[PDB]
Amino acid sequence: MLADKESLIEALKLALSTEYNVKRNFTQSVEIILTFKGIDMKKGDLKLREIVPLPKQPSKAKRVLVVPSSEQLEYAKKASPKVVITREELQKLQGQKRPVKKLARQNEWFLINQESMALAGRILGPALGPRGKFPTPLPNTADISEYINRFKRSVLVKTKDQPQVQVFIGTEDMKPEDLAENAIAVLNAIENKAKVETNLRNIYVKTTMGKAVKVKR
RNA sequence: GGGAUGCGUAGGAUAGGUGGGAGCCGCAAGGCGCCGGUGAAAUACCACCCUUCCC
Ligand SMILES: [Mg+2]
Ligand SMILES: [Mg+2]
Ligand SMILES: [Mg+2]
Repeated sequence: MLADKESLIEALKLALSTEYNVKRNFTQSVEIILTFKGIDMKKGDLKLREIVPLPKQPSKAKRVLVVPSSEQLEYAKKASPKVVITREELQKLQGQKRPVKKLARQNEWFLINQESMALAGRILGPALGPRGKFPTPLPNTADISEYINRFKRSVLVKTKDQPQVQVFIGTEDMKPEDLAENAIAVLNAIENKAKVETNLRNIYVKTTMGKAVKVKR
């Protein structure tokens, strides 16, 4: 454990209080920020890249891009993803730097049918890689609706070259208990992949534009 | 810790990074951002992690 429901709820409730969080012209998001000490990057001490489905659904859906198959096309549309790219539309993207880079930047997940895995990696890959993103395969079944929905509420817990973990934990209109639970999920995904309880320095939580609040331990 | 600092090319520009982000400051006017665009990467705003210097 890196934290506990109670200390997290304590911090989160404080991060959402008008004291630490002024009101804005949009529903802000809540973030979890974990920093680490004495961690050796080149040794895989804190190498992360975990897909984490949030237990308590936020009022803001994560942007998902989906490249289905004729069969899945309609089911994909149902899940109402950020954008649906048919296999034909994908081919036409080859060579188009701008549209591809846009797609890579304004989308969090890229779900590709196994038949377009190669196509997607060549056309979207070079744009996803540097952005810390990547494509993930869709199941071969026809109704993908649920899979997409799952990613519409999944966050990426990854590290690149800094001893820290920054993740979207939900929106500010949620109950501290719920945010605390998603925080747990993110936390559990870190522990699961690496024992860094001793390297942990601090854990902050905050709204998109509110003051950071350290979690007590 | 507080104040500074970071100059290939392209990008109205000295882009150290990353997460949040569709808004931010302002009575307003207006500025800034998104958008559009360039790029390997995007920039307001909120934060966290760095380089170098000062205290
Ligand atoms: Mg440069
Ligand atoms: Mg970003
Ligand atoms: Mg910056």
